[PDB]
Amino acid sequence: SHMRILFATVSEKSHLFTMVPLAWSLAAAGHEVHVASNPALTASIKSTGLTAVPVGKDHNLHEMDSLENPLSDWSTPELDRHSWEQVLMKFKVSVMFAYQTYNDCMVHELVDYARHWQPDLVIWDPVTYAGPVAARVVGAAHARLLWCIDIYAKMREVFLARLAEQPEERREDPMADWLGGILGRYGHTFDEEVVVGQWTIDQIPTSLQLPLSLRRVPVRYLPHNGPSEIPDWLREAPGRPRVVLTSGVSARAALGGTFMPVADMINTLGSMDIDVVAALPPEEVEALEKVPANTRIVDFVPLHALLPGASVLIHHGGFGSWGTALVNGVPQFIPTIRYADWWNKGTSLHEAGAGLVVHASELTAEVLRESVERLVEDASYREAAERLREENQRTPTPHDVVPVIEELTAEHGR
Amino acid sequence: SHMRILFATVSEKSHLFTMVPLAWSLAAAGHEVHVASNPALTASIKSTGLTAVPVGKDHNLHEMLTENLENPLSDWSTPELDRHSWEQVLMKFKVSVMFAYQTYNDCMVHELVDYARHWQPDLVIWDPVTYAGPVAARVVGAAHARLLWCIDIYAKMREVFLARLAEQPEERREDPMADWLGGILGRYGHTFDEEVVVGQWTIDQIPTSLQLPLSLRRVPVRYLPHNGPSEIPDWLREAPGRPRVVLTSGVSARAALGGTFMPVADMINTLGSMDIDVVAALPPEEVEALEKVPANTRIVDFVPLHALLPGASVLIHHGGFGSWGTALVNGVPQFIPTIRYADWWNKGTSLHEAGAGLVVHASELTAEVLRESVERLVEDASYREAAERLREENQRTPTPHDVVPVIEELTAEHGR
Ligand SMILES: O=c1ccn([C@@H]2O[C@H](COP(=O)(O)OP(=O)(O)O)[C@@H](O)[C@H]2O)c(=O)[nH]1
Ligand SMILES: O=c1ccn([C@@H]2O[C@H](COP(=O)(O)OP(=O)(O)O)[C@@H](O)[C@H]2O)c(=O)[nH]1
Repeated sequence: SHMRILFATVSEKSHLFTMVPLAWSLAAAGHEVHVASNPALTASIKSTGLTAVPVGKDHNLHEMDSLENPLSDWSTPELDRHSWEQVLMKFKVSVMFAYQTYNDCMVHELVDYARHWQPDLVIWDPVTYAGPVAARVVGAAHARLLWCIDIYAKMREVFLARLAEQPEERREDPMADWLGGILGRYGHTFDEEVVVGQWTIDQIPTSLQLPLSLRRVPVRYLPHNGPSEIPDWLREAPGRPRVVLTSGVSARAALGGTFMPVADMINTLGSMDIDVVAALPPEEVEALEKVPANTRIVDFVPLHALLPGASVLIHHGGFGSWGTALVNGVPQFIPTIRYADWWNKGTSLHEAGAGLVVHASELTAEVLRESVERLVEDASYREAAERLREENQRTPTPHDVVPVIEELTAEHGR
Repeated sequence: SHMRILFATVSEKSHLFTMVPLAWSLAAAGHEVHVASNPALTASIKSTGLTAVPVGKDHNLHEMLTENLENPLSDWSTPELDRHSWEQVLMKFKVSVMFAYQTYNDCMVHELVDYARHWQPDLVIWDPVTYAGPVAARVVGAAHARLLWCIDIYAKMREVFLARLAEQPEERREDPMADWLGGILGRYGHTFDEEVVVGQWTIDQIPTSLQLPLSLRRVPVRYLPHNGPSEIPDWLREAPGRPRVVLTSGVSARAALGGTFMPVADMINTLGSMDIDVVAALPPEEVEALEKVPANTRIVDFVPLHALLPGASVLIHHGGFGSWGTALVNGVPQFIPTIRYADWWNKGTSLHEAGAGLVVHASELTAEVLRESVERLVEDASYREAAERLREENQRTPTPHDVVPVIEELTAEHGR
């Protein structure tokens, strides 16, 4: 029964943190769990309590005004919106620009480590395609662990439907060329399961997730927001609506610097009859004249500690914020762009009546003020958020899915 | 069913690390887990992935220990009726309460009670000398249980104490633990109960065969190594070529054995003359006071014992649970030169009697004993065989995962 389990993620702390509860659930059941990424992530892994395995070298994706253009927009992965050439082009661009940059810097070293350590199971972040390659080379079972509304597997479904419509001579697959190429050098074939896993462990509540033909194991999202301590000032319950605003390095590197500044956001919120807590990086802190009387500025505060009894979370649609607000039943305001699943994170809540999404480009002082007022005053938002909270709470925990993962590993692995 | 669970530990990283797998098992089942200690431990807690709650102020225990560890009154290694008059066992409780338990706990107990009042945990899980924990629990009606890294000399010495107490006339009955903890509880309007001394139940990481039998509700749990923040270095891939021998000296080793006995530099030189591969984990001051490094020896600041000990032949250490337990789950024979401090001697003796390892008093350690002991643990296969039986015993114990529902049921039974 006792397994070696290799977690693999691209070098994003935000992605890593989504994997920590499941990793610990498996370790707590007696399995050995190692987490592999590029050296830049080693320090972050080590502060999760989990054993880090540095692999390969660091990449230049972070250096490479905003990241929204039609070819990077996977927010509406629908047949009706994709000709063959459109979906093919999306796979070509995503493979060349994102997936290869994230993964090629470490894939061979990951295959090597897998050969040495011989994991029974590899659990991979959904864009960490180095993971299933390494698994397949050593015959390990492997599964995606999702932080995402599954635009990746859904766009792939669209892609395969269009591929099947093409004459044989015009059939082309950038994912098969890339991953099949690497697998070929180790004497292995490509299979579609290297793209979507042998199964999918999904932290997204079923009602908000795109329906797909996958072996799907739902698991409850449990907040992990990185290294955290409870400050003294949390004891003071607020006395009026508490509104939390997070801008990270994700926010800035992707939204750019072209839209409404955080300084204007603070000033708007500073005029309102609310308590404001703003988690800001040191550059956006300095670039800021006066701090309003109703506002506290922090470098970091643990969202899981802060969001109980909060009224609103304002953020860009990353899963840590989205999920932590969701489990606390806090309405969310998501001014964002069509990058990764961020727009879907916003629209899913918008359609459910649990929060508000707006395009970052349309954000003004008036929209900010009115949106916050609406999420505080209109009780239908809290009620819809509370239904989603309850849906998450009905989902089996990491603990509960451990035996399922054990059985699936026995079935699919060597 | 969803619980708030407060872990409480004295500010020792070695103690904290023993609690991490159970804490994560409970978090993985959907419960909220916070870990409280003095501010000095905050950084250590944060690197476990668990949420830290700094409480109270730091204490001076380490300064008072170094400025003054093994004497008859601090020796709880043989907690037996036959070796304790009333006056002997009373004196042991008086000194341990005044010197160790109060120093560790009084600096944070009131702030811990305050936090418990605010947060309202359903359950408090406490390190076995962190008596602030059960006080805070009792004040808010939380269920509470000890989580043991120790051969349970604490509860066994208490049993001896209570047997002798019962033999005294009622006017001569005196209990330093009841005075101390009952005093604090009294200020919050609560009574003392014996369950604040041994918990409502005991979650025990020591294999049953090596643990002292007691009148406790006992929940055995498998020890899973956690050795602090860790990564796998490249040089581990190289399987060894000859017996690998690992030596740890920590700041526990130094502060408690500190400077009467065979120096670490002499230990390195002895091992340096043998046909072995040596890895020595040493603090930065031990490293400086060292002329040459032998050819067969690698010196590290830190290396994860869970990664290092598979295939290793011997671990040499002072009897701390992290080392003991991690060697045990890897079936690695142990050589334990140590003193009668905490349960360290029992950690050594337990393995010695089982034929799985060797213990010697630190004061008797020479180059010849070191060399001969290592040779014996490498060459005589009966050591590996006995170690392997203990490994198998641990492996038959239910995991943290498996005991989660037991802890849930016990909390429902005993709590609010
Ligand atoms: O003050 C803060 C800032 C961030 N976070 C969490 O830390 C992680 C980082 O997420 P994000 O997507 O913002 O990316 P980052 O730029 O922090 O890498 C997520 O769990 C956030 O919700 C938090 O708990 N408190
Ligand atoms: O190189 C090292 C040094 C220590 N440890 C572990 O770190 C923890 C703390 O060490 P110890 O019990 O020696 O006491 P300390 O010296 O840290 O007080 C235990 O799990 C040890 O077994 C380890 O894995 N590798």
